[PDB]
Amino acid sequence: MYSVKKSKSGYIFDKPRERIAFMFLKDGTYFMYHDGRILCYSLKPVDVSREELEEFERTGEPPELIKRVKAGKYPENCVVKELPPIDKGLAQLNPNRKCVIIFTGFQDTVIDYVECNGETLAVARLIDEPGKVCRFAGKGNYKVAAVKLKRNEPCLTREEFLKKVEEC
Repeated sequence: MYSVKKSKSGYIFDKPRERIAFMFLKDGTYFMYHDGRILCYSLKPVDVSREELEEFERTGEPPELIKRVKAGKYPENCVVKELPPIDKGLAQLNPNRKCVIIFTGFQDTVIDYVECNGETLAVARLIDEPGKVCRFAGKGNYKVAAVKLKRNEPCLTREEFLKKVEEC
């Protein structure tokens, strides 16, 4: 089943490598969807009602708009972006994957992440320019790698990250 977070900010429905979010932002409700391979989100607000979001919360069935997006039937005014492969250095650990986008202050970013030894190991990449990468290991949330990427803060080298991966 999806986990559900409901707040004044919106509704977020999560699985290890999938997220459906409906965010209450300037002038209405915006949606974002991603799985392991595709990200889709709206450039204009969409009409998805609180009742449909509550029915998703209760039944676990996504709203019809999301089922159409999953089937490749995209609404007007949306962006569709292909995601980079799962980070090869983490692939053996079955990592989680989330995307963060402009709705929450990020240039569109994909993060692969695991918990190991009481620490988060995460690799964040810009979706449009996947060579821009931040490798992170620390006590914070997976979003830390995306923040360091946003702020041009130095991250771990390939070699240091792989050594941290070796210990689990």
